[PDB]
Amino acid sequence: TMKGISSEDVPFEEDIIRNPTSVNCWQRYIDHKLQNKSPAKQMFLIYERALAVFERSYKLWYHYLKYRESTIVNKCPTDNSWRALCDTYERCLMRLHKMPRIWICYCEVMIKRGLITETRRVFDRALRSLPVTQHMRIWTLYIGFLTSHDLPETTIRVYRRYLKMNPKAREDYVEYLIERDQIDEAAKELTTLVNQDQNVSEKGRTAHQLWTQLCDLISKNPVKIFSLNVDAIIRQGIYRYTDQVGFLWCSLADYYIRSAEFERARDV
Amino acid sequence: TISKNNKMMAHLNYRMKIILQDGRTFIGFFKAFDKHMNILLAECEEHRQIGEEKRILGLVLVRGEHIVSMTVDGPPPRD
Amino acid sequence: RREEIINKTEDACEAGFALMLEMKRNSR
Amino acid sequence: ELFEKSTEGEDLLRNIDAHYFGYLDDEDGRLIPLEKLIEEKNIERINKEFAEKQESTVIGEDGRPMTIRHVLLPTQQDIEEMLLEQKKQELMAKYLD
Amino acid sequence: KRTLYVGGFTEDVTEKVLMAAFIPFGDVVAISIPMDYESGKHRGFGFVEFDMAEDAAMAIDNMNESELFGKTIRVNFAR
Amino acid sequence: MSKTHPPELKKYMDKEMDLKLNGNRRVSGILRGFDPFMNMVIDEAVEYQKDGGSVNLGMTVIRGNSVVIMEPKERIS
Amino acid sequence: YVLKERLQLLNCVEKLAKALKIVGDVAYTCENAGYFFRFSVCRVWEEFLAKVTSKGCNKLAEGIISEIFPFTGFFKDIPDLFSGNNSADLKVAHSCWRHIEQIFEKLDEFRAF
Amino acid sequence: KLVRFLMKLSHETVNIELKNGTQVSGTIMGVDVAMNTHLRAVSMTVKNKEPVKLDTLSIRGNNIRYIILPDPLALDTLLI
Amino acid sequence: MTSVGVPIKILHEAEGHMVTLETVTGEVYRGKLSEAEDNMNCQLAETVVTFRDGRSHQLDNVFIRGNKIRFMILPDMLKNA
Repeated sequence: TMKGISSEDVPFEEDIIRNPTSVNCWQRYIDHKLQNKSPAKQMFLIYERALAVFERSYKLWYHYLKYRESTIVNKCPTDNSWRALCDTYERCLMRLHKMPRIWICYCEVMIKRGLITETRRVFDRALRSLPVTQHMRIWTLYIGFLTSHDLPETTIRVYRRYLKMNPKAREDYVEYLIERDQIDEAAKELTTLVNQDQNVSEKGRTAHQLWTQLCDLISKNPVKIFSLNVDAIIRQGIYRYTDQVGFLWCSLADYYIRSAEFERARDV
Repeated sequence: TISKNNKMMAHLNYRMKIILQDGRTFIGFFKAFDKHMNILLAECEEHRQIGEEKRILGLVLVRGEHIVSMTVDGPPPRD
Repeated sequence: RREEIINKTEDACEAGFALMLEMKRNSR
Repeated sequence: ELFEKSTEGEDLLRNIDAHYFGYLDDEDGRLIPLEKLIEEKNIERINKEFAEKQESTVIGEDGRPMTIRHVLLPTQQDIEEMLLEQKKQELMAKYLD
Repeated sequence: KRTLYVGGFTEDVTEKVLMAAFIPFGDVVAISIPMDYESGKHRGFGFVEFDMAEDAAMAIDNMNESELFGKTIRVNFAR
Repeated sequence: MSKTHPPELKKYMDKEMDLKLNGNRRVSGILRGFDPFMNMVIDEAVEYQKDGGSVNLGMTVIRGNSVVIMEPKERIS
Repeated sequence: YVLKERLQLLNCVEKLAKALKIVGDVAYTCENAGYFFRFSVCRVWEEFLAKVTSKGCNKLAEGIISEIFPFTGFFKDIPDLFSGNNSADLKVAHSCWRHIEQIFEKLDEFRAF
Repeated sequence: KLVRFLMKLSHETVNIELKNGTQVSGTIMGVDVAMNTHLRAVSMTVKNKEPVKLDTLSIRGNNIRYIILPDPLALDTLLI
Repeated sequence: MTSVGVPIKILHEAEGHMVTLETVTGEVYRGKLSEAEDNMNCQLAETVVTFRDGRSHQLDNVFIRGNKIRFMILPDMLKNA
């Protein structure tokens, strides 16, 4: 049945009824109910009742949402109890949507559920909802989630959003794309790096070293690259780089030899 | 238990017994550790030898230098 | 670079001619 | 090499746009079937690792339909009278006995 | 560890607004906004004291670099 | 790191105080001494013995590590 | 125009919240108004349709829709909104809902601004 | 050096003497140089008290008066 | 940055309240505490001592040297930290 009162926590319940003025009257109740070592289903009720009065209190929400995650932790993440936790974060965010920790905890819970398709969507909401100055807390989770999985097409689109606010991460984007065999996209981003005239990147590479990594990448992968006139860029290195002309003529031939275009290899 | 930080954390949330230089034996909960072996003892009870006597005590901090013997044996605690 | 450029165009032949043989068979 | 040594001796807001907030990235929809395939292997992967161990439906924030599971609970008024009846029983029992 | 420094807010942020903002994190015991006597307005910073140190830590981890009335406020422990 | 300073001995120095010793002996003396070793200097002091009468102690030194028990007659303000 | 209309729509959200006796800064932003719509306006609306469908079809008084309809205070500038016929009043009630729902649809598009 | 013996010393059985004329026998399982002594499967014999058994005991090594060491412990390699 | 002195922070929190301590002579002292040092030296202002038979005396000041003493009992308020 839906009704039932103890003999032992009635003073805390009656105290709240006469003193509806502070969270402390509920905290004394909630703190008491835990010392009893009481059932989790009763704790959810007292928290949701307290959060009906004090719906903007971050403390009770953060404690309640973490208490749900605590007692459900022994259940498999496929279980519907983890789905019910996410629906509780939605109700929390309907007040505390400007608090980053709730968004971060919501996103971590979606990762623990292992779903992908709308975990990305929860992240997209967090970016729209939080101040831009808070977004670095989100992006390091958002990218970390995506780069933990074999999700090349999604991660590409999310990264070129991310690099509009943190362009210094483009070096790490290149390293991701190479590991995911996105060689043509990796070479596109390297050219974007080489088109920046800063003397060195945050990974300690100068423009000549970044351009050498492009010539490396572009000559040794003839079959995998399509957007770049590989011959044109390497001849743009025989131009200007007068101290390595003999190397770059062989590097251009090496590209054609790996393409098995031996006729044009002899032309070079 | 003694001094080592990682061992200190494992022994928390258990009932621990202390014996001192004057023959009294103490049993108390603890949740603190100083690497020079100073610990905070809570909900303690002491026994005295004259006959026998027991007293109810307030919360205590203990210095390891005085501790003669320490042992850990307890059920799930009270908060 | 004298040792770099020769030996790295030697494997380039190896990778290249291994692929050439695959192409010459698939044409059949 | 002196320029390589020059850093040793030694602005995002203007680029935030509609693309950053993800208004211009999701019309395609071919991402979901790839995500689905990884999503199910995750479910199997967690199962194997674990094996050894009211409602409202509304248009959500991102235009996609969600559901809210509003909690149904006795509010303070119903529990106020519930504890009232309980305490009267022990009081009258103590007064007679 | 219980007193926080809040800085960078707009002239529309009164003591009641800071009280309103920081109450979500815990019980606030006092707020002190040093006002500039020459202008009669605050210097764009004010202090908030919490009853519990854990509530102050939750305030930093959320309110730091938040927008309050369109300006990014900085929240840190008052040195 | 930083460590700490000696106590605010200035608030208690030059007052007249009684000192207690092991074996239930009593001493009454004026105190004026401080050092980084935290010793004590007592002057114009009188001893109350457990096995005799009383004698006056002329310019008395007490090693700081050994004994430190004080009872003062003037209330601190 | 978008900035001007957004402000006039949020005044309606304030007016709607006043009719619902909901206290809070729900008209401050489109984002606040969207959560207000989903959690509160939609809940009360679905709680109205439940009373009509589960009981009002055959075991409640005639014209009770004129009593249980929640947004009567929002359309206070329309006289004689409900005629007193449950089979008819449910249609204009749905027409009243589409007016409220259209306000928040416009806001959700204006959030980008 | 003596510091090598205390850190290496583990698993063997020893008898321990405490300042209050108390004797203890316990097996050691610990790895540190600071002489912190942790015992398991312990028997206790206090002066003017009956013997009692203890499942585990922990002792500040500096407080111990002297430790009695078992026969197969080749102390010579530990002392070097 | 600095991160050291964790017992010192606890010791500072114990200041201003009432402490209990016992001495090698066997009697128990009760006193209000407001002085602390890294070398564990401590001073109590206003103090009451009680002996193991029935005699008690009041003391206005007691100074404690941190290296030739038995340990002191700190107030309960520290548990909140």
